[PDB]
Amino acid sequence: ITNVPVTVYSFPELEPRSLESYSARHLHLPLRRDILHLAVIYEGDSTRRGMASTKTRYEVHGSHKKMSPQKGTGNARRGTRQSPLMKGGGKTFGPKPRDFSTKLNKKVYDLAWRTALSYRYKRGELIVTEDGLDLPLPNDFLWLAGGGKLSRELEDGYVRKWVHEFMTSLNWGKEAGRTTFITGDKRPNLFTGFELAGAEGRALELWDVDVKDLLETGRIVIERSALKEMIEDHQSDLVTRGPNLGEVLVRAPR
Amino acid sequence: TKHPITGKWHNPKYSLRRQAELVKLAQEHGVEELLPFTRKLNEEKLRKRVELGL
Amino acid sequence: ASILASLSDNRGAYHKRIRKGRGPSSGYGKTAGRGTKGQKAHGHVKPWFQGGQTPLIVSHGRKGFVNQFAADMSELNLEKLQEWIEAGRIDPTKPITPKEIIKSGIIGSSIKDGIKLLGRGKESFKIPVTITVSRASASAIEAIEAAGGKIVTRFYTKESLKRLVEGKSLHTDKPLPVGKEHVEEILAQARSLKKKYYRLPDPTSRWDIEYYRDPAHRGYLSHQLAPGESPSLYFKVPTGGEK
RNA sequence: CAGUCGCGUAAGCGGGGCAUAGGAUCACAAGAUACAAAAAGGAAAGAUCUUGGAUUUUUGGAAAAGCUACGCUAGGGAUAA
RNA sequence: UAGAUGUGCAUAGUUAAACCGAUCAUUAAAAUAAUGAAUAGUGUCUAAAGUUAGACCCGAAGCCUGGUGA
RNA sequence: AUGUAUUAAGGAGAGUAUAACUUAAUUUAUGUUUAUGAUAGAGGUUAUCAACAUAUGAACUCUUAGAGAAAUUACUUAAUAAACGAAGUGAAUUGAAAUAUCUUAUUAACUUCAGGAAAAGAAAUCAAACGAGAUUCUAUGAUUAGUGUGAACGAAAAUAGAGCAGCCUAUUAAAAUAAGUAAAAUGGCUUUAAAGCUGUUUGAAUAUUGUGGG
Ligand SMILES: [K+]
Ligand SMILES: [K+]
Ligand SMILES: [K+]
Ligand SMILES: [K+]
Ligand SMILES: [K+]
Ligand SMILES: [Mg+2]
Ligand SMILES: [Mg+2]
Ligand SMILES: [Mg+2]
Ligand SMILES: [Mg+2]
Ligand SMILES: [Mg+2]
Ligand SMILES: [Mg+2]
Ligand SMILES: [Mg+2]
Ligand SMILES: [Mg+2]
Ligand SMILES: [Mg+2]
Ligand SMILES: [Mg+2]
Ligand SMILES: [Mg+2]
Ligand SMILES: [Mg+2]
Ligand SMILES: [Mg+2]
Ligand SMILES: [Mg+2]
Ligand SMILES: [Mg+2]
Ligand SMILES: [Mg+2]
Ligand SMILES: [Mg+2]
Ligand SMILES: [Mg+2]
Ligand SMILES: [Mg+2]
Ligand SMILES: [Mg+2]
Ligand SMILES: [Mg+2]
Repeated sequence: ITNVPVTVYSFPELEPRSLESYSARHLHLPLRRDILHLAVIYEGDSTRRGMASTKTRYEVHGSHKKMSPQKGTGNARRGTRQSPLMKGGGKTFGPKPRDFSTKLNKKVYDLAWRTALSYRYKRGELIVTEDGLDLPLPNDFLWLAGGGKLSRELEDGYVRKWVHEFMTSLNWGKEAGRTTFITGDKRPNLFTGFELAGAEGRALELWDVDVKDLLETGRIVIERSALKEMIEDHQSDLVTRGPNLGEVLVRAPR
Repeated sequence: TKHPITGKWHNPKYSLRRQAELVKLAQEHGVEELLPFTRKLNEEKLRKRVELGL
Repeated sequence: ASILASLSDNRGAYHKRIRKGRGPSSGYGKTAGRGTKGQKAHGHVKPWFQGGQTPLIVSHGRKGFVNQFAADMSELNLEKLQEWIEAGRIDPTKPITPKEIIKSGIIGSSIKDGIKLLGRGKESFKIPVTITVSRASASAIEAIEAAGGKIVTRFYTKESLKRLVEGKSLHTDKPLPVGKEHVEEILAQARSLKKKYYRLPDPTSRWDIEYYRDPAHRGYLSHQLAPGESPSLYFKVPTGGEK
């Protein structure tokens, strides 16, 4: 079928509440390892610093006088002291500060984004939820932490213990790969919870996600609004002239 | 403005470049009717062409 | 196992890297494919060098010149104009002007010095349209009118064609009038628009004026001529008779 | 092949010589061409075609004398003591 | 929300060049008389390359400028 | 190495609690918070078992008064490196497979002058019949136009980004609108023949009611 369903769950309980429909060219593309490779490698060339530097014979300190006479000493005739053949001479083809980034077509970079998003869809590792995707930390702890009764040492020691036991019950923790939470905005509970308990997963903002981040954990837990904005920003090859982008089949029973 | 005592033609207070920046800045706020006669006025530019032509 | 540890480009995309000066068995060992103690091994030869013999461009010379004043028209044919209309990418009911010819993609994504309508596929063109370009071939003018259409060749520049796409200039198929009996009506229009629009330039040189002054090209200045008058600003039609 | 001339009854022959021994470009100069003309009308200087002046004779085309036993450097040792 | 903006290459060939144009150029007028030229591009990566930069590496005698020393 | 921020004179000699710095070489006081901090004791040499913020005493000699063999003399509340900037003068190695024009190169270097920056700057500018609207920095435009026998050299318009600011009543005190000037001949520079710089000899005009430059 041209379109594929997407069940929207309530995050804490994971109850299917709504059903959305996307096109097969969004979450049902074939697995292209060559195109996923070009994209993941195109992102590594951009995050690289490329500031390494080395001094050539034309930058090494010292005078450019001739070391030994052209002939008469019997030793091999030598020129300046900054030659690579000397002890403290310069490296001829040494590293230099340059740009390692390469180019990747926007259409090819968008196809690689929807191919990594479909690789997770067919394997069941793409678990979309409703909005407000934050860890449901207990109310008592939030009341004490906000109040300031609890010290930092206890405030952090609890978040680590609760997030570990919450992810283990869901089979979502370190014992089962890990999970990545992708939300539109930064939520205190979520982003703070996965900062102290990082072995159980991580959290990211929609703008801080790459094609390499979708493929780096066991599962992807994304918000409904985040996904609709994630596939709508990487359909350049599709929107050229539309396809199902968030079409609702079953509405949430208010 | 020729000076009466010195008989010298004082250069205009606003140069031809600046006259074009006033006509272009006044036309953005609809205040082109208040500036004095200028060769850079959009109506003077057009009137001179239609009247005389190339 | 993991996906990121199982990705790679197709084998046909990878090619052998030749590192010279890294052993005899590599095949590029000592000499590094340079030979033995020549000028190509010790230094560098000037590319233009032929050993001393004079080149042919010095023995024959350079022929001709490069015209730096010729206009770079954007060629457009009728075989392609009909395809855009059948696809619904150009509305034939409305006037087809350079703004709508450049934004549709028929001539490409480059705005050049003009647009010329050519007559390739003039036999299967039967759509009545109202097109306006900078030039048109003799076979394209009668092919447009044979189907029941109208064509007009206006004068454009590279800058004026860009303002039409940007909306900074309104398109018009008529030249600016001349005389004191038109200021009241032309100045009236400018105020009503309530915007700073630029005007489309009119030809100034002799050749440019003459091209749009004859009905053979359907020039928009052809209405200034009399039936017996000639387009040329210098030559005149001699009179036939014995006297 | 087109153009248009000579000779010949005609067929036909004629794009120099029975054959084999006379160098370009650039610059410069004389004709034609009507191509472009740096705001525009002209022009200048350019472009195409034809042609001319060359021990351009180191004739694929530098305006060009020697000495060093005080010699220098990079090389080869085509044998040079 | 709506509209505009930001190099480039290709889409048409032809000639010295324009006009011209699926036709164009020489034929001093033109004309299937002759001769030539016509149809998938564009971006990216891997590799090998031409060009300009020290340019595969090491090595002169010398030349110029500013200083030093009786 | 790059980026961001801040700042805009540097060195040496000798002495001294050898983490502590100037013959006072470990000065003297304030305010706040102090384990819920900040990022109910012992301890003044068995020391500085307190951080932050704001004040504060002292700080020698030379470079650096004059002289001289700098760190001395003799006097006295004597005192300012380099790089960067503008102008002047101005090469050679190198390339052209030699070499004179050319290139190297408005380069290196030197000389003077000036500041935390300097220089430049609100069109006698560019454009082309439509219009743009000061200067500076970056890229594209551009192995382009063009120049040159060649080798090579090489713009501008425009576009994008960084910044944005206009004025003469200049936010620091200036014009009664510019004459030996514009320009011409000639010798050079720059360069495409224009514009621009210049020694010598000469030498204009007075605003779109069309005077003057391009
Ligand atoms: K090779
Ligand atoms: K060798
Ligand atoms: K030569
Ligand atoms: K050129
Ligand atoms: K001059
Ligand atoms: Mg040296
Ligand atoms: Mg080293
Ligand atoms: Mg790579
Ligand atoms: Mg191969
Ligand atoms: Mg081999
Ligand atoms: Mg080889
Ligand atoms: Mg060889
Ligand atoms: Mg020769
Ligand atoms: Mg002209
Ligand atoms: Mg001119
Ligand atoms: Mg020879
Ligand atoms: Mg021969
Ligand atoms: Mg032998
Ligand atoms: Mg073409
Ligand atoms: Mg002194
Ligand atoms: Mg003293
Ligand atoms: Mg530039
Ligand atoms: Mg004046
Ligand atoms: Mg002068
Ligand atoms: Mg002039
Ligand atoms: Mg002048």
